[PDB]
Formats: sequence, structure tokens, C-alpha cells
Amino acid sequence: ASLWEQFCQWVTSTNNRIYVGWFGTLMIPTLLTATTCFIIAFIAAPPVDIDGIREPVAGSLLYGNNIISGAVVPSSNAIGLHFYPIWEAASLDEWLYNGGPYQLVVFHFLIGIFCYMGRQWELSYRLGMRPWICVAYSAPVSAATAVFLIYPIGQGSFSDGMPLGISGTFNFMIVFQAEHNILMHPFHMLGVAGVFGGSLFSAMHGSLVTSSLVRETTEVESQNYGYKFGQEEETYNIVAAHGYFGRLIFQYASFNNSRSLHFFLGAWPVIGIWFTAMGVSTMAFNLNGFNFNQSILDSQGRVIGTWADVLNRANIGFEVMHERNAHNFPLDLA
Amino acid sequence: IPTTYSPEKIAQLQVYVNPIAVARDGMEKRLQGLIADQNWVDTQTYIHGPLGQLRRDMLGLASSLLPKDQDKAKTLAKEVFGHLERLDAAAKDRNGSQAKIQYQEALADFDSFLNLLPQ
Amino acid sequence: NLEPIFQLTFLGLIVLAGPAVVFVLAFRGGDL
Amino acid sequence: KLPEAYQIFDPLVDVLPVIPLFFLALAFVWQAAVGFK
Amino acid sequence: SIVFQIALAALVLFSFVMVVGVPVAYASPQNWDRSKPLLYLGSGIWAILVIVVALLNFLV
Amino acid sequence: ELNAVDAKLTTDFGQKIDLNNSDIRDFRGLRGFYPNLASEIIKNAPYDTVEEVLDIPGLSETQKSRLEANLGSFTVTEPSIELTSGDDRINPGVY
Amino acid sequence: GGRDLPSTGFAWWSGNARLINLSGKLLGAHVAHAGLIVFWAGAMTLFEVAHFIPEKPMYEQGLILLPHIATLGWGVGPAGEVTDIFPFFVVGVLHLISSAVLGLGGIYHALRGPEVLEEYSSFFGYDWKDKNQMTNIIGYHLILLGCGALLLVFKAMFFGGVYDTWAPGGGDVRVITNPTLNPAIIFGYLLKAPFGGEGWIISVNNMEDIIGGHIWIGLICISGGIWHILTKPFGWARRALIWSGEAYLSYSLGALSLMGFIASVFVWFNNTAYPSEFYGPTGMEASQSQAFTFLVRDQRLGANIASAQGPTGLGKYLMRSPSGEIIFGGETMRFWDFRGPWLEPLRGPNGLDLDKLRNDIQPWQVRRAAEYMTHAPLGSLNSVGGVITDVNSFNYVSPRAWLATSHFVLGFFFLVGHLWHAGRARAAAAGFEKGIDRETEPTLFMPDLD
Amino acid sequence: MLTLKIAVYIVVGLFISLFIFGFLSSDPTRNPGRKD
Amino acid sequence: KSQLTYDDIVNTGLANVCPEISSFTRGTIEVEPNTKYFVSDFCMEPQEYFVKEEPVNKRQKAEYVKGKVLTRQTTSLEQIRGSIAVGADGTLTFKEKDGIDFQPITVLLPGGEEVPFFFTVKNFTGTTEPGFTSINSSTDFVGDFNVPSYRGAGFLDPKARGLYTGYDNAVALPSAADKFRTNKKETPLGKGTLSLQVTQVDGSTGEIAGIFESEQPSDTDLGAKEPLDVKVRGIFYGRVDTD
Ligand code: CLA
Ligand code: CLA
Ligand code: CLA
Ligand code: CLA
Ligand code: CLA
Ligand SMILES: CC1=C(/C=C/C(C)=C/C=C/C(C)=C/C=C/C=C(C)/C=C/C=C(C)/C=C/C2=C(C)CCCC2(C)C)C(C)(C)CCC1
Ligand SMILES: CC1=C(/C=C/C(C)=C/C=C/C(C)=C/C=C/C=C(C)/C=C/C=C(C)/C=C/C2=C(C)CCCC2(C)C)C(C)(C)CCC1
Ligand SMILES: CCCCCCCCCCCCO[C@@H]1O[C@H](CO)[C@@H](O[C@H]2O[C@H](CO)[C@@H](O)[C@H](O)[C@H]2O)[C@H](O)[C@H]1O
Ligand code: OEX
Ligand SMILES: [Ca+2]
Ligand SMILES: [Cl-]
Ligand SMILES: [Cl-]
Repeated sequence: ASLWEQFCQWVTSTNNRIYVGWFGTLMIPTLLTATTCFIIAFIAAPPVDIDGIREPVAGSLLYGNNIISGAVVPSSNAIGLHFYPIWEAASLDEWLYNGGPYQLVVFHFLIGIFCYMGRQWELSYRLGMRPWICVAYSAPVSAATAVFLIYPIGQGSFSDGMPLGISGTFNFMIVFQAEHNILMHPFHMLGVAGVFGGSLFSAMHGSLVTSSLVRETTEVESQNYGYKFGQEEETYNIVAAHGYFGRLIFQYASFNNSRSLHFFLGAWPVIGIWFTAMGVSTMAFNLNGFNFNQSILDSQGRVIGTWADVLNRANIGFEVMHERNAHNFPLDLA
Repeated sequence: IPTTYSPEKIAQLQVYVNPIAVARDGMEKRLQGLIADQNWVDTQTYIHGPLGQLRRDMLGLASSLLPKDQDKAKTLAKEVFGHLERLDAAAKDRNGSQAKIQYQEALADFDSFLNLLPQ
Repeated sequence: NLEPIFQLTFLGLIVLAGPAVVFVLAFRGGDL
Repeated sequence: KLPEAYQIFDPLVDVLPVIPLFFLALAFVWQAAVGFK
Repeated sequence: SIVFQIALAALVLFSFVMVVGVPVAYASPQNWDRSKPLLYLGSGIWAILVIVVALLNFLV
Repeated sequence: ELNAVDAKLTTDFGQKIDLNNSDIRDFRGLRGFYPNLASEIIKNAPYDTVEEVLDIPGLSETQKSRLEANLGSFTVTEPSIELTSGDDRINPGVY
Repeated sequence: GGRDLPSTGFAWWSGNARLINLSGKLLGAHVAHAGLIVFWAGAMTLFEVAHFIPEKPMYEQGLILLPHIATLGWGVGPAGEVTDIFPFFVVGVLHLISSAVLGLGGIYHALRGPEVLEEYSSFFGYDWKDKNQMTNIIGYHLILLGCGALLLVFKAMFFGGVYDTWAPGGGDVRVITNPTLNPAIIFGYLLKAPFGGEGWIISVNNMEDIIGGHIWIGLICISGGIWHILTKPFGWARRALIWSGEAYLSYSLGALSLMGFIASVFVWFNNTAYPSEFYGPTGMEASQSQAFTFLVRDQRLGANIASAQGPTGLGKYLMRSPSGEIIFGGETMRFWDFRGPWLEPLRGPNGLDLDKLRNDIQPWQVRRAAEYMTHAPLGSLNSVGGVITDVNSFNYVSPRAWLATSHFVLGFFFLVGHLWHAGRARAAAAGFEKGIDRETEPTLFMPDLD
Repeated sequence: MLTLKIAVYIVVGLFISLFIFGFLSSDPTRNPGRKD
Repeated sequence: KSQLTYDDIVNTGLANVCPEISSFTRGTIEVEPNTKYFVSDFCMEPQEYFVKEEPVNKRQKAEYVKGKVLTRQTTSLEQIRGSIAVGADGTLTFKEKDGIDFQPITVLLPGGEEVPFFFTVKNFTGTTEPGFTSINSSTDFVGDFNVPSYRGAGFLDPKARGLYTGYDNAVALPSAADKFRTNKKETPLGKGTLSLQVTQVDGSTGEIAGIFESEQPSDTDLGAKEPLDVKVRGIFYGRVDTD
């Protein structure tokens, strides 16, 4: 009736090709802002003094990077955790030199992904669905927040956020291992279980369904045309898939309830990713992976090495070289 | 409960007496002139700086002292610290008159504290 | 010494106390 | 440490804090005794 | 001073007895006639025990 | 082509303690030098010759005697600003 | 209430959902859980007291509850040295005994007490839809929380005071006599940017502000309690919110997630409500301390730390912040917002003052910087202190690290719980929490997207 | 810069106000199930 | 500056501003014929930066071009201590002794070229003309100062080449490793010329203020490329201890 009611009816309309929703009214502007800035900066941003030592790092394609090496470089260590919007720079050139694009992109991206998760809930509510797809989505969001927000906060600088680039991601990872021994952190072990197992279960479920497809096609056409969109009849034989799998391992290890099976498929990677996100978030406070350096001593008291000591050698090698000009004092505390 | 000064008990007091004597000399010399010059920043820096161990040292005086002079010394040190806190408050608000008042208070209570010092 | 021994005795008595409560309720027919 | 009169039960205070873990376990024990109805 | 230790050990023994009995007493409606007074009694005694210990803390 | 420090390591600077280029850590092997006498020597550099290390203004008799005992370990080379700038003779980033 | 799936519709692993409409049983569960909380407080305190070496600092001994008691001004004196171990013991005992009582009451209500309370009393009986009764319970609890805030205030004012790490003459337990009631400061804390150098409420740096903010919190909470006892929710609130037990749970879960995040940050950054005397240095403090330690050492060696440039051309020991202030050089440039009682005597209006650095540095400051640098909140999961590449001989993990990590994890999982319950509460109110009804599948009445 | 700051503040305030007032606008009733 | 606290100064940029004396100030500081007076808190605030661009043509005027500072309010020398000695004839000699007497500064030029330079007053000796029996508005201390290499000898380039540390060659290309001129790092000690024109003397408090203009070389990046000429214009303040 009223103009406001009509606007509300429009934003919450399930007939829009892309659902907008109230969370969308924040998602769309912030995500477009982050995207526009990201594209512009990745292509054309000048070098950024990430370490705050006036040693700018070229991230953009126009300054000699390829796609693999290019990045939006995190803001300067001199900035630390300070808010550095465009209007706090004396000039755009200053803002760029100190890595302002990184902050702009990251803050808008994070707002956008949280609004994306809210929007998933909102649309499920408008469609009369159950509400928990957004809960599964909270795992990737948690990981992204850990690497772009929580870790820089614990470490005291956005300079220590993950760079927005491929090689920058690898650099982040290597230094993270050197400083926190993430490989020897059980939460990362759980994340690895999450992703390895999620891929295993994806392959297993896809293969069992594909194996038990009901014959509805010929050998010439794709078997995919055997399924018609919106049929209630089941397109595969779950009992035959259960027969196969319960004979592959043993009967009681195989799901015969599709609902429990799909709950397990959802829950396993999501829980693993939550755990690895929490691992990164707690190593943000320097609660690091296990340290078994010199755990095994011989009877005299000489150290007997283990694979943990070899790993520590690799970590030291990474550590002594990273940010080679940034350290003035013997302990890498900050 | 010897309740009497001795050659050896005095030397165990000296390890705290030296810092407190240096602190009192500084309080007479530098802090007074910092307050007189209306220099609140340096006043706060002095009372949190060279004085930043006064409570510990002077309670080591008090608790390791005569049974008669233990509670008295503790109370006198507490009064000194209260005046020091009011000094900090007056310096933070740029209150010269109140600052000089609290300075005289703290200095007099410090003199009263050092009065019950053997030798 | 005996500190681990005493500690383990306390721990074991505690460990039994809960399951003992449940087992007694189950066997004597109390509500569960 | 504990004041002197209480160090006969030092080894009990050593194990007291983990008790709520046992309560969480006891919930499952109780559900197992009822067959997880 | 040994009386303090005895009271402490008594309080721990009666706390163990209470930890065992209380859930059974509340979870047996049939034997609630004779376990409702016991409850009362035991609680009072446990309360008394605590009081004794507290007093003995300042006596020892 | 050696830059300038490597050419320094070619000279006596690379064989013994140079009073005009050596870091303060390099005096640690001289018993009684680190840190006080070593700091004094570095402060009162440069020296044209080794013997004027004995002419440091304000020196003390025990320090004098230590310098005379350890004269043999000293050399004087032209002060290379690479080893001198930034107070690197005190802290060259080595821990 | 049923106690199995056929008569409740909930499996055993969701069995507590069976309590949603059994008000007496739910009260029993809550009281028993409160007993668990108080029990842990008491038992953990007794454990920490037993495992306490009172002349070794608290933060070196894996203690998280004793620092809370010390900060409140119990059992500690100047520089935080433990005077009387008995107050820690009494706090632990009192919690343990009251935990026994709470557990007994929770067990009574959960196992024998009346199943529902509504037909026994109107006062304690409640219905989740009873907006007036729900706001009454909010009001009673708001009054209680205001009382607790004023309890903190009373301890700081009239019952021995609190530990002031900023105390002149050295950090000490002092009585706060002039709390700031000035609403400008109190509520401008809440308006400060949550970013570097501002630190929204994490930046509160004096016990006067803390105590005055708690006076304000007490008044706000009590007035809100009375407000909610005497009113019912307005139309706007009734139209915007979901009114159900699971909805109220979800709202509280969101609140708890926010609080957990805030506490993790608070313990990580704030050294006023978490004095470094009991909690050890913050990470920022430790980095600054290392810079200070080597400034002092190289200065004693003869380095002119004012004019020494490092390899990059920035000052080795001193440099300018982007706003011009004189700060420690090196990577610790990121931590120039740090303020601590051992460093502020050397800070002038422009930042670090060359004159104080050259002739005002005290031996206690040198000792403190060494201690804080060597207790940087860095450590392995198996409690090996230092940087991760160090060897096994230093058994230390900062209490700040334990608290911050644990509370960040709890905050996140309570955000997840909030999402779960908010989504479920909405779906249940709209009636599709059990799946799509085949007859009335909404998408089937919707036009095709393209 | 100040023009930018004011403009961004206006834009952000309008978007936040939209979101808030939308969710206040009887949002639980905008569903295909029950309206109570 | 003024008379506030670090709390009032923090994050304002005021920490980078050199204190100023007053407006009704035309005093003079009488000086003994042959005695030296300490200078306590000497501050230099740069405001204008020009880089002498190098034409490819030849033989043509280079035309200093105005640059813009990419580094933030980190450009000021302060807390500098020095001395002024009054010559036998009457000459005034300012000698910088120490303090925060350097700042790395990067300026952007039109065309996208970035010019780092080591803005400093290190070991500045400056003199006036003879016949000065006072410090006044005509006191112009013209002198020289040293400019250390922007990067120290401990700096490592992106391929970990350095002067007293790092590789002496291009290790990523084993068969061409010794082929690169940048395999040899240098840190030459450059020369700058400074002039401090005193414009305002408060003889009672001892404060002098004025304008300064300095000319120096820019970063060579360990001798990788030729130094540009950077001119800096700004203001200065100091306190002269009369007693
Ligand atoms: C905020 C909670 C908290 C914090 C910060 C601490 C911190 C500390 N405790 Mg402690 N404790 C706690 C709760 C806590 N505790 C509880 C609830 C108990 C009862 C069991 C105890 C009983 C206890 C004892 C007996 C001891 C400690 C000790 C310590 C110190 C050593 C820590 C350590 O090495 O553990 C090791 C770390 C681990 C074992 C890892 C735990 C990881 C858990 C499982 C994370 C769970 C993840 C997630 C929440 C799962 C659910 C999510 C789901 C959706 C999947 C340290 C300061 C020790 C000490 O030094 O005493 C002075 C010590 O001896 N605590
Ligand atoms: C804090 C944890 C907690 C609490 C307070 C409760 C509380 C409750 N749950 Mg429960 N639950 C929990 C965790 C908890 N649960 C967990 C982790 C699971 C998953 C395994 C479940 C799964 C579950 C199911 C499936 C059901 C409940 C139900 C109930 C209610 C009835 C209890 C009952 O009759 O069973 C009786 C059990 C006993 C009588 C065994 C003895 C228990 C006593 C209290 C042990 C106390 C020992 C203690 C040391 C003694 C101290 C006494 C004194 C001296 C201090 C009750 C209010 C039921 C319900 O909802 O009712 C409608 C129900 O069907 N829960
Ligand atoms: C929030 C916690 C809580 C709540 C809401 C209730 C609520 C209720 N209880 Mg229960 N109870 C509790 C905790 C709680 N209890 C605990 C911890 C115990 C162990 C001691 C008990 C043991 C218990 C028994 C044995 C019985 C009840 C009964 C009842 C019901 C009747 C109340 C009544 O009229 O008596 C009158 C209320 C008063 C006389 C007011 C007294 C207030 C307390 C006792 C004094 C202290 C006040 C304190 C200063 C306030 C703040 C507390 C402080 C710790 C912060 C009622 C629904 C009775 C029942 O179910 O009837 C059928 C009943 O048989 N309770
Ligand atoms: C835990 C304590 C508590 C709880 C659960 C409630 C709960 C409630 N109160 Mg409330 N209240 C409290 C304490 C509490 N109150 C206290 C202590 C006071 C005294 C100041 C009040 C005074 C009060 C008034 C005057 C009113 C309520 C009302 C309400 C009802 C609806 C309000 C609402 O939608 O919330 C959420 C708030 C909104 C939806 C408005 C938007 C607020 C902004 C935009 C949120 C932004 C916050 C920001 C993102 C977080 C950053 C932190 C900080 C920087 C701000 C609700 C049931 C209303 C009511 O129904 O009256 C009976 C009402 O008018 N209360
Ligand atoms: C105050 C907080 C709170 C409260 C009162 C509830 C209450 C409830 N929840 Mg909920 N939840 C919460 C927080 C809370 N939740 C949080 C933070 C999350 C995010 C993880 C969830 C996610 C969640 C889900 C997915 C579900 C519920 C459900 C429920 C209902 C039944 C749950 C049950 O029986 O438990 C039974 C208890 C168990 C099965 C034991 C769980 C053990 C956990 C997974 C591991 C414990 C780890 C812990 C750190 C200890 C480590 C041990 C280590 C030593 C090895 C119930 C009303 C159910 C529901 O929706 O009902 C309608 C349901 O499906 N909740
Ligand atoms: C309901 C239910 C449940 C739960 C339960 C609960 C939650 C509980 C609780 C409870 C509690 C919470 C308790 C308690 C207790 C306590 C006690 C029993 C005590 C005591 C005492 C004593 C004896 C002490 C002693 C001492 C002292 C005095 C001091 C010194 C030391 C000592 C220790 C010696 C479950 C889950 C199972 C399931 C089923 C249902
Ligand atoms: C004590 C203290 C202090 C103080 C503090 C204070 C004073 C406070 C406060 C506070 C407050 C006073 C707060 C608050 C809050 C709020 C919130 C948190 C909210 C919200 C919201 C919401 C949640 C909403 C939602 C919604 C929307 C958005 C729309 C639709 C509907 C709904 C409801 C959904 C200080 C710092 C000084 C110091 C320290 C201590
Ligand atoms: C070393 C040998 C191997 C050790 C094995 C250890 C694991 C064994 C299983 C752990 C116990 C699980 O507990 C099992 O739960 C199931 C739920 O399906 C319940 O199953 C049972 O419930 C009740 C018992 O009260 C019976 O009336 C019912 O007919 C039966 O199905 C029982 O409670 C128990 O059989
Ligand atoms: O910034 Mn990037 O990583 Ca974090 O650890 Mn310290 O800082 Mn830097 O050195 Mn290693
Ligand atoms: Ca023990
Ligand atoms: Cl690197
Ligand atoms: Cl560093």
C-alpha cells in the first residue's frame, strides 16, 4: 500500500531473478565495492610498503606481475591496526603507497560475506525451507575471517593479513608455518581431515549414485537425460548402492538412510573447516602447534632427532629469511 | 621479638634504606621544582618513574622492622602513597595549588616515616 | 611416593560414583 | 600451596576440577543404560 | 589439630555418601517415604559438618 | 669485484681486531675488554696507529695495562663508513 | 513430559529440546548447570591455590582465576606480590560449597520437583509467549546484574579497593575515591573506533573510568529492570521479533558470542583490568619491551640511539609514527599505541623523549622489560614457551593467550549456535522446521525465474 | 577528502537504515507459511 | 606543541610540527666574543620538496619539480642538540651534535617516479659572516652536512644481495650469476648543503626560529643508480642556552 511497504515487498520478493533481501541491501553495495577496487588494484595499483620499511612490493599486473605473482598487497606495518580509509590519506598516491586498497577491499568483502550468509538464511525463510544452509556456509566465512581479520588482530597489524594474490597466499602460508608450526597443530590436522574426507565422501557419494542410476536412456545419449527436473521418482537405486557398499566394507558401516547420509556429508567438511578456522584464529594469539623439538634424549643427555626436529629445521630456514630487512632485534615477537 | 637495634639487623634494612634515601633526595630536589615550574607531564613521569618502586621498598622497610615499628611504618607508608595518588590526580588536572599541598603532605609523612629509622 | 596412588584412589572413587548411581537406579527400578 | 592443615587432601584437590567432564560423560552413560530411548 | 583433620575427612566421607544417595533418593518415588526425612537429616548433618570445619579452621 | 667489506677482509682487518672497524663483539675474546674497555676504544676511534689506543683521554691504570697486554691483537685500518655508519660497530644486526 | 522419541519427537542427542515446555524440569537443568559453573570456579581456585608458588609470578604458573582475585585487591600488595594466600582459598571454598547447594536444588527440580510451574504459581510459572512474564524475568535479572556491578564498585571504594597497575610509586592495591561519573567520558568510550590507537572500550586505561562505568552500568541495569517489570513490549518490538523459547535462546546466544569476542580482545590488549603483574605482558608490551631492552643495552655500550639508522634507513631504535610521534623502531612500529606503567615515565608530549631515554631509565624498568620480553605470549600447544622454533626447556604459555584463544573459540561457536537457533526459531514459528509440505511446496506456486 | 568522507558516511548510513527499518517492518510475516 | 599532553597530541600530527615562538618577537641574543652556547631542542620541519629532473637532451636547465610526500607525517628532525661558537672576528658557527637528525622521506614526482632520500642534518657545520655580536634576523648559518647512504650496509636487496651481508652475485641464474653490475653494492657518503636563515629571536627564553633550505642527493639504492638532487624548504626552531 504505502511506498515503504511496496519497497519492502520488492526487496523481499521471491520473484526476483537474484534474491535481494534485507541482507542483500548490504551485501550488494559492499561486494560490488570490494570487487571494483580489487579488479582495479590487481591490474593497476602501484607498489605497497607492506613491511613499513619503505621497501614497496609490486602487486599489480602493470608493475611486472603475472596472474600467479600478482596481488593486492596488505597495508603497511606502520599502519598496524589503524583504520586507514581514503579520506585519512593526504593524497590518493599516499593511500595507495601505504596499502589502503587492501583495507578497503577486505573490510567490504567481509561485510559482504557475512551478509551473504544472512541472505542465505533470509531466502530459505522466504521459500519455506529449513534454515541451516547458512550454518554450513559459516565454515568458509569463519576461515576467511580468520585469515583476513582475526590473525591480523592477534598479530597487531593488517600487514600480517593474507595478501589478495596467489603467490601472496603461498607466502602467507610459508611464514605462518615458520612462526606457528600449523602442520603440527591438531586443528589444522582436523581441517585436513575435513577437506580430504569431504573430497573422499564427495567422490564416494557421487560414484555410488552414478553407479546405481536407473536405466532410462540408451548407450548413445548421455545418461544425464534420464533424470527430468522436478520428478519425484528417485533417479537411482539407493538399496543397490547400500548392497554394494555394505559388501565393500561391511553391512553396518553403510548408510541406508539418505537423510542421515546427507547430514553426514554436510557435517564432516563443515566441522573440519570450523576447526581449522579456529586453529588459525588461535594461532593468531600465538598458541602454536606442538613443539617436540629435542623431546627425545639419549641416556647421556644427547638429543636424538625425530621427524619433528627435521621439520623444525625447515621452519627455522623459512623464519630466518622471511621479511629479511624488517627485524632489528633477535626475537620475532610482533 | 628482640625489640632492640643491632649491628646485623641494620645491614638487612640498608638494602631498602638506600633506594628510599635516594628517592627522598630526588623528591626534595627534582619533584618540588617540577611542580613549581607547573610541569605536569614531568611530574607524572617522575612519580611513576624513579618512584615506581617506592611502595615495594618502603613496605620492605615496614614489614622487616621492629614489632612496635612495623604497623606504624606500614601506616605511614600508606599515607605517603595516598598523598602520592592525590599528587598524580592534581597533576593530571593541572592543579598547581592542590599539587603543592599534596607534595607537602607526602614529604611530611615521608619525614615522619624516616624518623622511626634506627641510626 | 604416594601422591599418584592417593590421587588415583580419589579419581577412581569419583569415576565409579556416577556409574554406580546409574547402575543402582537401573537395577533397583528407580526412574531413569 | 594449600594452607598447612589441608595438605592431607592435596591429592583430592588435584583431581576435583575435572569433575564436570565426568558429568558430561555421565549423561551418555545414563542414556546408554536407558538404551538411548 | 587432629580433630580438624578428623572433621575434614568426615566431611569428605559424608559428601561422598551424599553424592551417591541424593540422586537415588530423588529418583525413587516408591522409597520416598523413608528417604525424604533422611534427605533432610543428611543435609542438616552435611551443613553441620561444614560449619564444624569452618570453626576448626580458626581453631587450628 | 669485491664490494668494499670483502676487500677489507683481504687486509689485516680480516686477521685481527681493527681498532677502527671491528664490532664490539669482536673484543669479547680479549679478557677484560667487553664491554667497558671495548666501548671506550670504539668511542675514541679513529686511531692513526695502534699505539695511540693507549692515549685515549681519561683512561684508567688497569685498562691501560690491559691495552698494553693485548696490543698484539690490534690493527688500524682506514675507517670504512660501511662498517661504521648506523652505529653498526655496536649492533650490526647480529645476535 | 515424555522421555523418548515417540512421545516427544526429539532424539536422545537432542533430548534437552524435550525440556522446552517443562518449566520445572528446565529450571532444574538451569540450577544444576549453575552449580556446575560455581563448582568449577571453586575447584579450579583450590587447584590453583594448591599448585601456586606464591613467589613465582602468577602468569608463569598457568593460573587464570587467581589473577582475577588479585586484580580485585585480595591477597596482593605492591607490584602484585602475594601477601595472603587465604583469600584465594576462601573464594574457592565458598564457590565449592554453594556449588553443592546449587547442584542439590537443580537435581531436586529436574528429578522430583513439579514438572511445570504454571499451575503451581503465577509468579514462577511462565509461558514463552507471555511477553509480560518474560520481561518480568528480564527485569528481575537486570536488577541483579546492576547489584553485581555495584558490588564491584563497593569493593573498589569501601572494601579495600582494587589493584591499580597505574598507581604512582608503583602498581598497588588502592582505594578508588573519585570514580568518573562524567557521562561524556563513560559513553564516549563506546563511541571510539574499534581500531588501532582507539580500541573502542578495550582502551579503558584507568580504574577511575572502570569504576565510574560500572556505577553507570549498575544504574542502567537497575532502571532497565524496573522498566521491564512495569511494562510490556511495545508494538514495534512485537512485530519485529520472534516470541518463543528457542528465539530467546538464540538472542542470548548472539549476545554471548559478542561478549566472548570482546573478552578475548580485552584480555589480549588491555593491561589495566588485566594487570601484566598477574596476567603477564600483552604481546604489544613484550614487543615494546624487547625494543626497549636493546635500546638500553646498546646505549650502555655507547650507541647514540637517537641518530642510529638501521639497514633500511629507518632508525634502528627510534622512529616516527605516521602521525609524527617518537616510537620504538623495528617491527614493533606496529605497537606504538602501547601504553604501560613501565614505559610512560619515558614518554613526553611528542612520544619517547630523548632526555628521559638518556638519563631517566631506572633499573626496575630494565628488569621489567627483560621479564616482559621473555614472557611474550608465544608458546606451543604443549606449553613450550618462546618462538615456535625454540627447543624444549621453557614451560610457559601466557594466561592471556589461554584466555584470548579460548574466548575467541567460544564466541565463534556461540555465534554458530545463534545462527542455528535463530534460523530454527524462525522456521518453527512459520511452521516449516520439519520440511517442505508436499501439497503446498511454496516454490511450486512461484513463477519461473527466466 | 572531506567531501568523500561525508558522501561515504551518507551512503553507508542510508544502507544501514534501509536494512534496519526493513527488518523492523514485520519481517517474520514475510514468509509463505503461517502468519499467526 | 603548545602546552598540552601526549594524549592531546597523539594521532593529530602535531608531533611532527616544529614548535613556534610567537608573533610580537624581534629580539636578539647577545653573544660573547669567543664563547660557545649549547642549543637544546633543535627542530626542522620540511614543507617543500623539489627533485632536479634530468633531461635527456643535453646542456639544458633541469628545472626542479615539486614532489609529493608518500610517507606520512614522519618528516621532521627534532630533539637535536648542538652548539654555536662565536669566532674571534665575530663569526657564528652552528654545529649539529645529535638527536633525531634524519628521516627517510619518499616523494612522488609527476610521471610516477618515486624518490626516496635520507633527509638529514647530520654533522652539519654552518657559519655566518664575521662581525656578528648577536643572533638576530640577519643570522644565516650556511654550511655543509653529511648524507649517509639511504640503505645501510646490512640491507638485502630482493635477491638477498647486500654489502656486508648477502650474496655477491645473482644466484637464481647460475650460469650468468656474475654478470650483473648490481652484484656489487656500494654505500657512498654523500654531501649536502644547508642554510638556516634565522628570522625570529626571543632572547629572553632563548628561542630562535627561522626558515631553512637544503640541497642533497637522493637514494642511489646501494649505488644501483645515480643520485637525484633534492631541495628541501622548511622551517626550524631551537633554544639557545645563554648562560
Ligand atoms: C576458559 C577456559 C579455560 C582456560 C583459558 C584454561 C587455561 C588453562 N588451564 Mg584449565 N580447565 C578448564 C578451563 C580452562 N582452562 C575446565 C573447564 C577444566 C575442567 C576440566 C579445567 C581444568 C584444568 C586442569 C586440571 C589444569 C588446567 C590447566 C590450565 C593451564 C594449562 C592449559 C593447558 O595446557 O591445557 C591443554 C590444552 C588442551 C588439552 C586442548 C583443549 C581443547 C578443547 C578440547 C577445545 C574444544 C574445541 C571445541 C570447543 C569443541 C566443541 C565445538 C563443537 C561444535 C564441535 C591454562 C592456563 C593446567 C594448569 O596449569 O594448572 C595450574 C592444569 O593442570 N585446567
Ligand atoms: C548440564 C547438563 C545437563 C543437565 C542439567 C540436563 C538435565 C536434564 N535432562 Mg539432559 N542431556 C544432556 C545434558 C544435561 N541434561 C546431554 C549432554 C545429553 C546427551 C547425552 C542429554 C540428553 C537428554 C535426554 C535424551 C533427556 C534429557 C532429559 C533431562 C531432564 C530430565 C533428567 C532425567 O529425568 O533423567 C534421569 C537421570 C538420572 C535419574 C540419573 C541420575 C542423575 C543425577 C542427577 C546424577 C547426579 C550426581 C551428582 C554427583 C549427585 C550430587 C547430589 C548432591 C549431593 C549435590 C533434565 C532437566 C530428559 C528430559 O528432557 O525430560 C523430559 C530426556 O529425555 N537429557
Ligand atoms: C533460580 C533458582 C530457583 C528458582 C526460580 C526456584 C523456584 C522454585 N523453587 Mg527452588 N531451589 C533452588 C533454586 C530455585 N528455585 C536451589 C538452589 C535449591 C536448593 C536449596 C532449591 C530447593 C527447593 C525446594 C526443596 C523447593 C523448591 C521450590 C520452588 C518453587 C516454589 C518457590 C517458593 O515459593 O518458595 C518460597 C520462596 C522464598 C521463601 C524466598 C526465599 C529466597 C531464598 C531462599 C533466600 C535467599 C535470597 C537471596 C538473597 C536472593 C538472591 C540469591 C543469591 C544466591 C544471589 C519455585 C518454582 C518448592 C516447590 O517446588 O514447591 C512445590 C520446594 O519444594 N526449591
Ligand atoms: C539483557 C538485558 C536486556 C534485554 C534482554 C532487553 C530486551 C528488550 N528490551 Mg530493554 N533495556 C535494558 C536491558 C534489556 N532489554 C536496560 C538495562 C534498559 C535501561 C536503559 C533497557 C530499556 C529499554 C527500553 C526503553 C525498551 C526496551 C525494549 C526491549 C525489548 C525490545 C528491544 C529490542 O528490540 O532490542 C534491540 C534494539 C533494537 C532493535 C533497536 C536498534 C538498536 C541499534 C540500532 C542496534 C545497534 C547496536 C550496535 C550494532 C552494537 C554496538 C555497541 C554500541 C556501540 C552501541 C526487548 C524484549 C523496548 C520495549 O519493548 O519496551 C518494553 C523498549 O522500548 N528496553
Ligand atoms: C546456552 C547455550 C545453549 C543451550 C541452552 C542450547 C540448547 C539446545 N540446543 Mg544448542 N547450540 C549451542 C548452544 C546452546 N544450545 C551452540 C553454541 C551451538 C553451536 C555448536 C549449538 C548447536 C545446536 C544444534 C545443531 C542443535 C542444538 C539443539 C539444542 C536443543 C537440544 C540439545 C541437546 O539435547 O543437547 C545434547 C548434548 C549432546 C548431544 C552432547 C554434544 C557434545 C558436543 C558436540 C561436544 C562437546 C565439546 C565440549 C567443548 C567438551 C569437549 C570434550 C573433550 C574433553 C573431549 C537444546 C534446547 C538441537 C536442536 O536444535 O533442538 C531443537 C540441535 O540439533 N544446538
Ligand atoms: C540432572 C541431570 C544431570 C546433571 C547433574 C548435574 C549438572 C549436577 C550436579 C551437581 C553438583 C554441582 C554438585 C556438587 C557437589 C559438591 C560437593 C559434594 C562438595 C563438597 C565438599 C567438600 C567435602 C569439600 C571439602 C573440602 C573442603 C571443605 C575445603 C578443603 C578441600 C576439600 C575438598 C577437602 C546429568 C547431566 C547427570 C544427566 C541426568 C540429569
Ligand atoms: C562498565 C565499563 C564501561 C562502560 C560501559 C558501558 C557504559 C556500556 C554500555 C553499553 C550499551 C548500552 C550497549 C548496548 C548494546 C546494544 C546492542 C547489542 C543492540 C542491538 C541490536 C539488535 C540485536 C537489534 C537487532 C535487530 C535489528 C538490527 C532490526 C530488526 C530487529 C532486530 C532485533 C533483529 C567503560 C567502557 C566506561 C569502562 C569499562 C567498564
Ligand atoms: C571388548 C568388547 C567390545 C566392547 C564394546 C563396547 C561398545 C559396545 C556398545 C556400547 C553400548 C551401547 O549401548 C547400547 O545402546 C543400545 C542402543 O542401540 C541399547 O540397546 C538395548 O536397549 C535396551 C537395554 O536397556 C534393551 O531393552 C534393547 O532391546 C536393546 O536394544 C542399549 O543401551 C545397549 O545395547
Ligand atoms: O610483519 Mn609479516 O610475520 Ca608477523 O611474525 Mn614479526 O611480523 Mn613480520 O616478522 Mn615474522
Ligand atoms: Ca597436589
Ligand atoms: Cl617474506
Ligand atoms: Cl624488530
